[PDB]
Amino acid sequence: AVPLLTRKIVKKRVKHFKRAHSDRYIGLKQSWRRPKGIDSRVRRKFKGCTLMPNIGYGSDKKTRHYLPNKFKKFVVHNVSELELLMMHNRTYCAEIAHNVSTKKRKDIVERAAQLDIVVTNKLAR
Amino acid sequence: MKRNPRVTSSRRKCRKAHFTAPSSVRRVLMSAALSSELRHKYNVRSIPIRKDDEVQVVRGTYKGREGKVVQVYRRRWVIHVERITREKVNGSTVNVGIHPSKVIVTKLKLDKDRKALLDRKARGRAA
Amino acid sequence: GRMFAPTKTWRKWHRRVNVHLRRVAVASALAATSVPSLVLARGHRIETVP
Amino acid sequence: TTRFKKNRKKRGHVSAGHGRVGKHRKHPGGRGNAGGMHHHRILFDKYHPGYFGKVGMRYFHKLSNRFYTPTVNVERLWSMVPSEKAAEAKAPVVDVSQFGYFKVLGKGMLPEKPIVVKAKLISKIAEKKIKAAGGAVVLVA
Amino acid sequence: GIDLVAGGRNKRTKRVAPKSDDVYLKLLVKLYRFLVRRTKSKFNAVILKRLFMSKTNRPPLSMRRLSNFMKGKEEKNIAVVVGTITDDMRIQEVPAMKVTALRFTETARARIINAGGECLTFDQLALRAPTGENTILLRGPKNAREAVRHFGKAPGVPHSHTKPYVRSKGRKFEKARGRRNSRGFKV
Amino acid sequence: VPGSLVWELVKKNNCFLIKQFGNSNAKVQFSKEPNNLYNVHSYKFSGLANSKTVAVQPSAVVLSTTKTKKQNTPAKLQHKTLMRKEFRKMAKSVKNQVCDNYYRPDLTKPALARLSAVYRSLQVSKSGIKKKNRQ
RNA sequence: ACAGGCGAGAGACCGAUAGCGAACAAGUACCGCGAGGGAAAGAUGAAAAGGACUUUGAAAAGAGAGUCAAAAGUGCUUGAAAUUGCCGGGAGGGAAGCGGAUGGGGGCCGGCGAUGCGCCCCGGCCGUAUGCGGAACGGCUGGUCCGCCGCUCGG
RNA sequence: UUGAAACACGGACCAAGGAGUCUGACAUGCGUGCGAGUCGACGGGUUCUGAAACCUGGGAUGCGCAAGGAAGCUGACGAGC
RNA sequence: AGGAGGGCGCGGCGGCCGCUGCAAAACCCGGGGCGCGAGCCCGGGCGGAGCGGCCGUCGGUGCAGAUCUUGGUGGUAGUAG
Ligand SMILES: [K+]
Ligand SMILES: [K+]
Ligand SMILES: [K+]
Ligand SMILES: [K+]
Ligand SMILES: [K+]
Ligand SMILES: [K+]
Ligand SMILES: [K+]
Ligand SMILES: [K+]
Ligand SMILES: [Mg+2]
Ligand SMILES: [Mg+2]
Ligand SMILES: [Mg+2]
Ligand SMILES: [Mg+2]
Ligand SMILES: [Mg+2]
Ligand SMILES: [Mg+2]
Ligand SMILES: [Mg+2]
Ligand SMILES: [Mg+2]
Ligand SMILES: [Mg+2]
Ligand SMILES: [Mg+2]
Ligand SMILES: [Mg+2]
Ligand SMILES: [Mg+2]
Ligand SMILES: [Mg+2]
Ligand SMILES: [Mg+2]
Ligand SMILES: [Mg+2]
Ligand SMILES: [Mg+2]
Ligand SMILES: [Mg+2]
Ligand SMILES: [Mg+2]
Ligand SMILES: [Mg+2]
Ligand SMILES: [Mg+2]
Ligand SMILES: [Mg+2]
Ligand SMILES: [Mg+2]
Ligand SMILES: [Mg+2]
Ligand SMILES: [Mg+2]
Ligand SMILES: [Mg+2]
Ligand SMILES: [Mg+2]
Ligand SMILES: [Mg+2]
Ligand SMILES: [Mg+2]
Ligand SMILES: [Mg+2]
Ligand SMILES: [Mg+2]
Ligand SMILES: [Mg+2]
Repeated sequence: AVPLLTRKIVKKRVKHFKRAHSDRYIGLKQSWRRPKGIDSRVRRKFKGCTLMPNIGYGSDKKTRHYLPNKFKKFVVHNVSELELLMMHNRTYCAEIAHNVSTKKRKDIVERAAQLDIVVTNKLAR
Repeated sequence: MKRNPRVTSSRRKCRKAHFTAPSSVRRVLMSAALSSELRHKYNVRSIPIRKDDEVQVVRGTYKGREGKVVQVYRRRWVIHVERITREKVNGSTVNVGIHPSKVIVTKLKLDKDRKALLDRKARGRAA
Repeated sequence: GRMFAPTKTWRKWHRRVNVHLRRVAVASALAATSVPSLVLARGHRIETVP
Repeated sequence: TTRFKKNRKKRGHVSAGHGRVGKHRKHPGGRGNAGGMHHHRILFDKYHPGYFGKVGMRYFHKLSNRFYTPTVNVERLWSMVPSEKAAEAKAPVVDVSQFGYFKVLGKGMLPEKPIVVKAKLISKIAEKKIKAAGGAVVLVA
Repeated sequence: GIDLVAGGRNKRTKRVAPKSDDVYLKLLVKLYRFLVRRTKSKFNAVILKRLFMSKTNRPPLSMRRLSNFMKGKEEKNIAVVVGTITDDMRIQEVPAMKVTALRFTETARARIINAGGECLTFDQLALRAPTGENTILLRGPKNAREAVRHFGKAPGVPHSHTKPYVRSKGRKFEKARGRRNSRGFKV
Repeated sequence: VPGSLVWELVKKNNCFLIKQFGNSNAKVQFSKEPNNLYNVHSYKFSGLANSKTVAVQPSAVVLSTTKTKKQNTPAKLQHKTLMRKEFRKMAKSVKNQVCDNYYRPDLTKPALARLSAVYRSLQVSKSGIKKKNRQ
């Protein structure tokens, strides 16, 4: 429907915390790992080095988990799970699960149009 | 639910017993259903396939086709039916193998032990 | 090689429960079967049960 | 249960909670009760005074059943008397041996009602307390 | 920078809820959270705190203690214990008392009822005494435990009567060289 | 067994409760049961932990309320009414059986809201959506 | 009592670098004078239907073609990374990569962004009261619904 | 390591595997049941899904309910501030 | 150094709720997002048969190092020769 959220969504950091030295080594993955070496520049927070996540970066409680379309996401797998958003259609949007087939996607997209529930990936498959 | 202590429900053991079976046991394992008319006449449901039995294919791409059993390849768990064939890339003809659980016997070849077998199986299926 | 701490057969498999505590648990599970809301919460379909 | 162990919380931390300097080694200090007079002497003296040395005389083939003397106090005697026997009571007579007791001891208060106690053994205060309540004692075997 | 310890935050810990998962106890806590919010009673505030306490912090109380703590004041007075009432064979006279407790043993429940008393739950005391008027709050012996006997100064220091941790009892279990003058010393 | 006792038993896990995104701040919960107007896992709205409940589901709209003295008998626990009149007449009956009766007056606004959504859902069912509501 | 032998049953066990060393011609191939040491190695397809024939080439092979649902094309289910070739794009004065911040270029996206809501001429339903049928709330009064009537008029 | 970018060691790269576990004895804490008691653990009975489960054996099996003493042996007569 | 709490992820077992030949798992992608983060959700492709989420409980449960194990692959190098 029309999103009920009116407070502007601000992000303290639209940027990922990539694991230190994952650029240097192919086998190191980008998922954050807290450095723990005794001499670590990144652990010791020298300027110019990789940044470390902390609780001060957290987002406003009123706007956290809201998608860019100002709705909050709920993943459905069939029609019955989609019926649960009819009373929350102004605050929640529906995403059809990744493994739901094209036949059932038609049924969920039809029922959500009747109920005025927004489906984020209704044009898929 | 099985109750016999002497019977194994182990999937490993059942598959080993099926695939490492002697020739005389594959004969019982390679049984076929009888047709509706034959089941009514003999009051038996299924019979082991035999050479020179007349058979109809009821499953697969050859469903509906008829013929007579020209070969019982027990080692491969398939039977060969007359004129159920395929051309190779070189144009030659090869018989297609069908599992006997996907056919029905329409005419039976009876010598003297087929009748005796039919009598034994009827009595249980009649009482 | 050899597993770090190879699993031995003298692990503690079976667990002792006091007889009295077992009887309390059965009596508590028996009474829960009579309130229909807790039966529905377990997923049983009892809408047409007299 | 492995899911609640603190080693699971120490994954990624180098020393597993044992220090970078004073590491986890095999047996620093020895094995078992080693050095209980040399480098563990303070621990043995502080928490286990009496540990070393020899006091008393030996008893070869000391059978436990020779020293079996279960005891019961006077303050518990009247719980062995049933309700209808106390109503009828003359004094009820209790053979404490039928309840598994050898000697009668005298801790606690008896009610001011007569009672006869049959026992193999009894203390002097227990006998004085029983007589002060108007009761009596019969020595049995 | 401001000169403070731990940033001024409270470093002492305390219980703000029961650690247990009993639903009947959770319902008692909700009831007594309401009572201390909207009656402002000192009695109800203590009840809520003790409802959070662990098993060793809620010692059992026997009949002998109850019949002596409630000696003459057993009329128009309800005895209140956040714990268990156990029975006592060492006493013969049991007066009629109104007692509320978390649990009663079946022998203590029989003893109270046969004497003319009542055994109440804390949801029944709330109806009778919403602010705890005309009640006697009681506790069992906190330090009457075998574990507490091993607490305190070490067994091998002067003026200490702390129990040692010994596997057995006898003449060969920690009685020489530190326990008498004939073997070394006697601490 | 009162509703407060039933709520604590069914609050943690439930055949109708759907939980998602774990147990962080990301957690999203809903209820699947009928007679749960907003499909929310809470004591006020639960169709399992309350003696008095209202159900507003389509078929024509069926309103269902439960009988307090028929808890032990599920087959006669639901008093169901089926209404096929205009919206205002249906909205008046919902207010009558829920608010004016004092049968859960706290649910009169959720019930009227759900009746609006159900009636609107049926409206487009007979005649397809000709306009989208993004303003 | 029973880590052997013969014969059975089961499992909150392992799943091909795991589980016995050995899922396979495994105590094998192979090593040591010898006592001894001791591997690697599972999976086309439902069915070989395992690729006829033309053409190029000394051949191996290629290019067409044929079989198959599929080339899945005999170490053939799926087929990651390291590393390599080609095509296209970008940068570069004795490293490059990295953090922050913009810009230039690219690649994406349309829940990426609206077109409805109140007032008026056309289409189309009924109060009030009734008979009747079921089933409610409170603790004997009052309540809703449906189908049918017979007055009624606002939606 | 007092001190590492170090002319201090390990590391060419990638994939898979790779290290506080199981058992016994104590201990504190916490949770559950019962409570001057508690434990049914070895056995027996039974068990038609069962190496589950269920019942039963303790008037003395183990820990508790009583110390002190090398031992012989004695063993808590009931508090105030 | 160290302790603790709350969470994320892997594999079973008891339950509950589902998905999938109208295409599951795995894998790939200058695709789009959510979360401080561990991670998660969706899209497109490949692939062709199985998989997931929630509650409880259990464990051979999380790698960058160990001149770590096994396998594969670089530069050196079309070089020494
Ligand atoms: K530690
Ligand atoms: K091997
Ligand atoms: K393939
Ligand atoms: K290039
Ligand atoms: K180095
Ligand atoms: K005993
Ligand atoms: K002496
Ligand atoms: K699990
Ligand atoms: Mg972010
Ligand atoms: Mg997908
Ligand atoms: Mg170290
Ligand atoms: Mg050390
Ligand atoms: Mg040192
Ligand atoms: Mg500051
Ligand atoms: Mg600090
Ligand atoms: Mg001195
Ligand atoms: Mg044997
Ligand atoms: Mg192997
Ligand atoms: Mg593997
Ligand atoms: Mg040689
Ligand atoms: Mg296949
Ligand atoms: Mg392949
Ligand atoms: Mg690559
Ligand atoms: Mg130095
Ligand atoms: Mg360094
Ligand atoms: Mg230097
Ligand atoms: Mg060194
Ligand atoms: Mg090196
Ligand atoms: Mg690994
Ligand atoms: Mg790439
Ligand atoms: Mg999984
Ligand atoms: Mg395992
Ligand atoms: Mg491991
Ligand atoms: Mg590795
Ligand atoms: Mg490391
Ligand atoms: Mg190396
Ligand atoms: Mg190697
Ligand atoms: Mg090389
Ligand atoms: Mg050269």
